[PDB]
Amino acid sequence: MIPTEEALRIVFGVSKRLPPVIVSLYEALGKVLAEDIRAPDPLPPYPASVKDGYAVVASDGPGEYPVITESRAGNDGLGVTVTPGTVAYVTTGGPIPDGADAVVQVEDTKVIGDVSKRVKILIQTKKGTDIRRVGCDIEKDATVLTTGERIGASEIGLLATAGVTMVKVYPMPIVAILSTGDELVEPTAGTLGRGQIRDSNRAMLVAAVMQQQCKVVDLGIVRDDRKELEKVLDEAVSSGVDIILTSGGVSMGDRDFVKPLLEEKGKVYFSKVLMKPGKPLTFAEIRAKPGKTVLAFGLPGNPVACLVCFNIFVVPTIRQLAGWTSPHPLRVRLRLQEPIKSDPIRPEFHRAIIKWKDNDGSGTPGFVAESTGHQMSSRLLSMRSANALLELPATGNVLSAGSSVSAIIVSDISAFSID
Amino acid sequence: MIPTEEALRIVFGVSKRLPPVIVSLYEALGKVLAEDIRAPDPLPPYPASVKDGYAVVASDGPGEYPVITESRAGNDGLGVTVTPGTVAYVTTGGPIPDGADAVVQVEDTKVIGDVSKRVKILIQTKKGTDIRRVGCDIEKDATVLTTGERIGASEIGLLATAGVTMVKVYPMPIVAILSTGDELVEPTAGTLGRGQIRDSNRAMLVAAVMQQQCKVVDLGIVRDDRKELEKVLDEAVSSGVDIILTSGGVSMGDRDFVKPLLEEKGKVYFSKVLMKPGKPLTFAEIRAKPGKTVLAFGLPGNPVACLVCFNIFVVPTIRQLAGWTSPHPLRVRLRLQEPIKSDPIRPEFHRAIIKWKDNDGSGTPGFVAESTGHQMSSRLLSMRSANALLELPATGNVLSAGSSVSAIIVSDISAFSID
Ligand SMILES: Nc1ncnc2c1ncn2[C@@H]1O[C@H](COP(=O)(O)O)[C@@H](O)[C@H]1O
Ligand SMILES: Nc1ncnc2c1ncn2[C@@H]1O[C@H](COP(=O)(O)O)[C@@H](O)[C@H]1O
Ligand SMILES: [Cl-]
Ligand SMILES: [Cl-]
Ligand SMILES: [Mg+2]
Ligand SMILES: [Mg+2]
Repeated sequence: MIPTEEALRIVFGVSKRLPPVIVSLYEALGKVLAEDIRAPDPLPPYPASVKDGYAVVASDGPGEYPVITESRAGNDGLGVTVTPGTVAYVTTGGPIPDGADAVVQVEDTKVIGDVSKRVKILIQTKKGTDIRRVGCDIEKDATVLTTGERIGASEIGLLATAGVTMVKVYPMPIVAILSTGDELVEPTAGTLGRGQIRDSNRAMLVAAVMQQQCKVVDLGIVRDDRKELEKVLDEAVSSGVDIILTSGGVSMGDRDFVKPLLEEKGKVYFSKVLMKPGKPLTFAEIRAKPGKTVLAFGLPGNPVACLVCFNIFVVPTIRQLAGWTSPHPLRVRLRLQEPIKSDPIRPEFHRAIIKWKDNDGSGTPGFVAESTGHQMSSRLLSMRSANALLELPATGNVLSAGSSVSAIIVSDISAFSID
Repeated sequence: MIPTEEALRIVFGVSKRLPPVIVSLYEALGKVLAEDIRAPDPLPPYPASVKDGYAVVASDGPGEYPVITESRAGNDGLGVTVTPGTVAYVTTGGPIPDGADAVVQVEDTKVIGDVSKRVKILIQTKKGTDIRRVGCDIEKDATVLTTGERIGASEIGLLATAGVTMVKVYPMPIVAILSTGDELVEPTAGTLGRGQIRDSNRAMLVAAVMQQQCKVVDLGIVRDDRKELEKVLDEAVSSGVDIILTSGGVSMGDRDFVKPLLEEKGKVYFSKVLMKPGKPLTFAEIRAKPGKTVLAFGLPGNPVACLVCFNIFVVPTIRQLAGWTSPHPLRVRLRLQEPIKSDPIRPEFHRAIIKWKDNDGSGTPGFVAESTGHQMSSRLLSMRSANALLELPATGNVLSAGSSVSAIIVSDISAFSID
């Protein structure tokens, strides 16, 4: 039995980033860049107006002038030179005609006459005012995005600015998922027979892998039969998947075949971890027959321990495979809203609902946590709405309300319900 | 011109939750529940062993006993009664045979004899030990999920436990997106002609709407022509979409038709907001010809102001339409890593890269922020990697390094890179 910190280190040491692929612009969203992106031209590529108004010769100053051209886009004002004593109408983003060196916004002007157009400039402007010089936002050949950067909406915007519609990125791993047990029935079952339960772990894990943006290979329910589980694992290993997730069949039962089958097919690095909830967790590396590596997690059958192990061990593995330079989850410090008894031997991953408060109890703003209640590993209601795992050390003492603890954030911090 | 707080309030007051729909189990992920979910049977539905070991009569105590049955699943041990002086083998999750009232884990036992099986119980156990009574995790008819609850992986697990494979939920709004401008070209363009730029806002907004899990209707580039924009808007309004996003054509230019076209098709609630970056932002409610409501955001053309307006005003609108009871973004308090000059008139949404530190500068853990640099509205590089918008009030003073500010978190807090 090893501590969770050592188990993570082993997983990180074994897990390798996947080979990069070439995807389309919208397929690149969520993925980590596998190449630098340089701007092929400047932004703006032409001197552009910041305002709707008039392009002027700044040294002319206030006065009445003829409007010699209008410039909004493309070739507007091409070949026209704004000389001292003249102006040109411009819209925001419009190219500045040759000779003009500043822009006066329309609110600082007044149109004069009926009908040949004439305008009164009402202020004294300075050279360069309200003009974006060539490349002031992005210089030609500047690096706008770099390898290792995760692509979000503004990064998609930067790729489109630079005219990149096919992107080199690290792909997401493909994950196979199966459940084990003679007691299981499909979640479509109505009336349950004696000694039956609905398979809940498979759909839970399929959903958790979908939240990580990975393709899922659903291998269904496998019975407690060594030859049948071996066949499904052999098929999963040769199918092309990167990660295999099983649940159940890893405790001390006489028909728990996951651990010995993974020892036979590949290298098992550990099978037991010092933690609450649970204990059994097999991690193995299998080489598929040529040729590639497949990572296997023999997750515990108890629903809570199954999901807690996914959150702590599988999520950073998916991220590492997908090329994330920072795969660790966000850890914050927070205050307890109620007392919690820690375990004397096992450090706990206590499920909690956390929120940011203007006063965390100590007079200053901060995160606070409420327990989800009874933490029994068979009680999936303890995972309901839980957005964090409080890391409670094995002191055996009662941590009182108001004391501070470390907490792992497990669900999108930007989707957090406010206080 | 109105403050951002009033503009949000108007948007919230106009925005209505969409009619609920019935979806499949995996389509329900990410969606808000539109009905309560009750367990049709208890969990476990039979008295279940917590351990791999032996089901005993607790009052027998340590001694040697015959193993009268084996119970792992279904009908194992049906009709067998464990009487005082006998035991039954059990695996974790196995049904407890009639008559047994406790379980002794296999580590507290020893198999005796060769071959009729016999086992030595090594401890004195207490009635009920290591048995999950019927319904101890979930009681029959208990409410496991309620209306207004967002479905994550554990909620999918709870639906599968309860045998629910078709779920009533609030759907995501469908969003139409278009760009405006005679200066625009597609992001596939190579060499740009004079007075041209690649359309970056459309792909940026498509990606931002994909991050919010909404279907996108891409309406392309529309030119600065009143009749053409009217036709595209009329087609978008009658297409069945819930939200229309345009960008550009909302400043003071003589060919900026978005605002007057939205005034003509529906009700414009506001067109100008006191904020940095930007100023123009049109919000309108259109009634489609029978019949349903369509919300329109005339977003600014400047890339930064376009995305900032999406993050602050469009994201909570999508969430409200999708039935979120808490659509507001997460706001935290944090310390500045460097000095920042606030504006004298406009409150700023200053882009920043934030992270949680063990020491935020004041000796206690907390969030800290670095500016993304120059905040010019034309500079999309100021949005690069920005996971927060610092809310800097309009005091005109220099906020020094180490001072505290409010910050809006705009990208998945659980995807935050650690310090
Ligand atoms: N789709 C777009 N992508 C990039 N820049 C844009 C887009 N639409 C408008 N702009 C720019 O944003 C500024 C304001 O646009 P407008 O309100 O149409 O004058 C101008 O500098 C435009 O060139
Ligand atoms: N797919 C599953 N869904 C729900 N419960 C499970 C699943 N697989 C195993 N279990 C339960 O988890 C516990 C441990 O499983 P095992 O390691 O196979 O003994 C038992 O109580 C099982 O009935
Ligand atoms: Cl436990
Ligand atoms: Cl601005
Ligand atoms: Mg089992
Ligand atoms: Mg325009």
